[PDB]
Amino acid sequence: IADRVRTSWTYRHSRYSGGVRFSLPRFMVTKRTYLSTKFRRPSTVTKWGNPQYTLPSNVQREMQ
Amino acid sequence: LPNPLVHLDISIGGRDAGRMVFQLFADTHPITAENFRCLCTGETGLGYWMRPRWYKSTPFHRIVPGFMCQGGDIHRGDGRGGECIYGQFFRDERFLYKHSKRGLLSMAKARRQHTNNSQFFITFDACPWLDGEHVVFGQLQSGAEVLDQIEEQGTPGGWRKRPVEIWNCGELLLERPEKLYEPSEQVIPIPDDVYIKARRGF
Amino acid sequence: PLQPSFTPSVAFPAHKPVPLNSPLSPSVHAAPQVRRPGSVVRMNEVIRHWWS
Amino acid sequence: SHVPYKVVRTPSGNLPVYSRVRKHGTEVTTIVRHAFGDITAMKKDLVAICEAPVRERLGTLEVKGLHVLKIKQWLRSLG
Amino acid sequence: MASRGGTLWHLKEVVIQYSASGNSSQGLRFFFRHLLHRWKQRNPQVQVHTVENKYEAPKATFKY
Amino acid sequence: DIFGLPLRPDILYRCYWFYRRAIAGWTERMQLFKWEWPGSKRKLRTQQRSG
Amino acid sequence: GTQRVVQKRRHQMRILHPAQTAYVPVEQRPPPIPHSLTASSTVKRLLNNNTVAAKEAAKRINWGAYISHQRGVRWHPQGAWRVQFSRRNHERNFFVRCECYFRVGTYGFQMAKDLAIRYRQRLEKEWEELQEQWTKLDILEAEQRAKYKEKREEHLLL
Amino acid sequence: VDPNMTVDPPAPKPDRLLDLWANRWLYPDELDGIKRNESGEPVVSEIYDGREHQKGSYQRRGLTASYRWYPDPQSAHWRP
Amino acid sequence: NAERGDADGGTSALRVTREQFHDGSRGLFRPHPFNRRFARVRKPVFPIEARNLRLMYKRKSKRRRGRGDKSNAKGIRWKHVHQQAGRYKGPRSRTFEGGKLPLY
Amino acid sequence: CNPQQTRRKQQYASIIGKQGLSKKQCGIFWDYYKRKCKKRRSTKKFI
RNA sequence: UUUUUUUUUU
RNA sequence: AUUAACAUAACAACAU
RNA sequence: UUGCGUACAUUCCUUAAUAUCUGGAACGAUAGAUUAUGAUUAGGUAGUGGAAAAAAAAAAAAAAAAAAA
RNA sequence: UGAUAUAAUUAUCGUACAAGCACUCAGCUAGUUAUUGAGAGACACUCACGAGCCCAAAA
Repeated sequence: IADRVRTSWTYRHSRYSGGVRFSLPRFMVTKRTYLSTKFRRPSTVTKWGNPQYTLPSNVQREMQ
Repeated sequence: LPNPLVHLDISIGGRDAGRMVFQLFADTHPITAENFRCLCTGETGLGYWMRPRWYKSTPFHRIVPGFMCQGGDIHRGDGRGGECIYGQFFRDERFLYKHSKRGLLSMAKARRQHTNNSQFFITFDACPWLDGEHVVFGQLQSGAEVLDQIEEQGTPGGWRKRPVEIWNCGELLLERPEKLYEPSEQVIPIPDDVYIKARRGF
Repeated sequence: PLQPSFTPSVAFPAHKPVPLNSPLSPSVHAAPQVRRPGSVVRMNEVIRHWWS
Repeated sequence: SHVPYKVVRTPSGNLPVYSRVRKHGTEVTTIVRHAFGDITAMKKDLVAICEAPVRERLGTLEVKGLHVLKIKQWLRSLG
Repeated sequence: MASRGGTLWHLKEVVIQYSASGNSSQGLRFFFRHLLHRWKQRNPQVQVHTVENKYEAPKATFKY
Repeated sequence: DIFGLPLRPDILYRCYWFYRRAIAGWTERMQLFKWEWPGSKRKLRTQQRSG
Repeated sequence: GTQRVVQKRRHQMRILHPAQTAYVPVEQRPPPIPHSLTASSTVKRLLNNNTVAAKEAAKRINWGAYISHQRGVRWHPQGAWRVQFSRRNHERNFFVRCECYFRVGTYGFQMAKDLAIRYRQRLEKEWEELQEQWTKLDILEAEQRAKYKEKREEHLLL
Repeated sequence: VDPNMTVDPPAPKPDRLLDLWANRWLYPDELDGIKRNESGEPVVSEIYDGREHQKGSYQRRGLTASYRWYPDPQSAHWRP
Repeated sequence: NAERGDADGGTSALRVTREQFHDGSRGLFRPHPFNRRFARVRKPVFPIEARNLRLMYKRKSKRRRGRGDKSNAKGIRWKHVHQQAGRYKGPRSRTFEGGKLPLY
Repeated sequence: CNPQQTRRKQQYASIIGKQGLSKKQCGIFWDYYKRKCKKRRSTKKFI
């Protein structure tokens, strides 16, 4: 809760402890099974995730 | 009190060029003025490196015709050096004056913000684009024939044709450029002296 | 908008007090009110003050 | 009255205010009990008066430092 | 996202499974009354469907 | 003074739990010790001539 | 049973007691000094040092300039005026947290103050207006709902 | 690439300052509740013009015409 | 008095009904706090039940020794390495001082 | 204190959230599932 | 039945 | 009827 | 003479602070949506402290919730 | 094909390394407990009442 941990004498009660802040980046990681990419990447995708081709342009056009 | 009047003797290729005289703006730039005057007079002793903080026998590492000429390095004399009386670096000052005159003095800066040192440079022509980036604290009063000769030793690449070094320094014992804005009084709740006193126990 | 099909309903501003005369005033100086099982005062204050 | 809060006296006829000493005589504070009404304003008043911080416990009002006398006399004026 | 000059979207269908009695679905329930209608209008290019399930935790599935 | 008091769940917590714990009584859940089992006391493998 | 004896101190044949003060009624209470001032070092040392030089410097120091007669405007040890305006709205999904700062080195001691004041004043009104619009929006929504229900009943009647 | 290009205009003046600190821009429907004077400008403008308070503030939110950095002499932002 | 609506778009003396709670039929949906179903916060306060009672303060948790290295438990190494293994951790006395005579 | 408990919990969790499960279907969890269903049916009981 | 019970008080 | 360790088989691969 | 290679930016983006003193004794409040130039920060054995989780069992609160059916 | 890299664990001043255990997997297995204790300048949570608090065993 709150923005930060209050260390002031005003806030030293047992009622001020606990809780967790919301975080989008962290929510898609916490409590989620991990999946490896090895032996899973298609031929249509480059190393950096960019689209990849599997046919000459000439052929592509002809069969389009 | 009257402003300081420092002088510099330049030697081009081992030949006595002349003697230039500058006037420092102590009134407006006390700290800045003080720094330069102490370095010129050499009344502070050694430094970090056990070296004397004196401009005597220092080369000019940069001479660009029509733009400016840099110098003041005491450590190496190449450019990658400098040391103020206060230490390594000192905080900047209010940008009051512009760069619209020939012979104006101003401190140098490093990649960082607050990197002011002994390193200064004399402007050869108006430099509007330099406004706000540098602090102006001095003005040439006499000896433009020496600056004219010095300008001849520069190149577009910042090269030097002949050696240029300061022979002798010292202080003489006996119109201003444009302004960026209009200074006005301010409310000073905490006295200045208090800041000093705080650092010693009180 | 000027002439709706019904009388709109809106509560008192939560960022302001309430008249004492109103039955919904949890203030100590509130006027007497004859209530019955099921009567609840403005919870804005009550929830904030769960012990007083 | 001009106060949004009131204080209830003890059966014996005493104000609900006491002291508190903890950590081998190194944390001395005051305790206020039996507080009704608008306590948010009360805390402001207290802090203002005492020139000391105020903590809001679970059914009790603590104030830093010993201000028992001050509190008592303040309360008596209000009635 | 935008593609080909903003004439092509990726997101197609969104299915949301919630419950009408579970406490954990309170947020979803709330959402379904205040922001659902408001959200839908802004994104007419995306189909939204809801599925009621009593004895099952809520979730959401996305189709691209 | 009975029906017009502040709502204090904190107190109720304790009050509620009290009765519940009381109701429990005595539980017979018990586990046996090493010595409570029926067995001997002699060793099984002496240190010499057997790694 | 067991006995719990408390320790006591003796001094000049008198039982030493902690410091205590009486109550002094005041008709009007002046504003306090901002706490933020203490976050610096000049005042911190002043306070931590109990000496005649400190006590003399205190007198000279002008404390009245840092006081602001405006909610939401405060002093910062950074040498600025901080503007605070925090509000939440779950119904409309709107949350605002102003963290505006007015630097002294840019404008001045008084200019910054004034500016900050103005900014907070502005924000107040803005918020007010937004609320007033939300009410009419709600009303409109209600009306549309009612008309849709009537149209639905029409089909059942058909 | 047009050699006859002109310098970009200054920073704009938004009508509402709440959007600067809010988590989302106000919708058109919500913007309808904006009070205006006879001149057509917001009435609120009298209190405060709404000028930039810090260097590189509006640029962070993307209210600027274009993005610029230190290398660009036209730029104005905090530098370490 | 205190019953007008004072709407935007100039001035309008539109009468309104002041109700703390509503069904949304004529305005904004304002459910009562007397229902966990309709609650926005996981941990309500007002609704009284056998399943809602709270301490209003965090409670200390258990800490078992010898449960992972990363755990916030007490020391485990010191107890084993740098310590007397005698089942007493010293003489079976109450006034022991290390050879020297006790205080008394 | 082992991999086995994780498999049992995962299995359990996969069937708990359903209705109309037979005895032959439930398996070892039949008792648990019956208790769950009876517990659930408690809310529908009136005076 | 156990513990506590001001050293101040015009 | 039944998890792992362990045992065998089928399919999948070409900038070689 | 004039040169050049090189280890480490919290410039950019995303997190964290529990032995009374980081602004915060601020703001908000129907129970906190994470501060955009914000200061100090975040290597660690022994020892000490804070916090989040561990699919289960019990409880006589698993239908006042848009649209659709 | 190019570049780069000294299984893990405990003790120890010492990554100590040619020292001690382990082929692999399955099941079991090592800080348990205050009707009797506690805040003691190396760290001590919280509720009620208040110059007053608790009430033991029968019931």
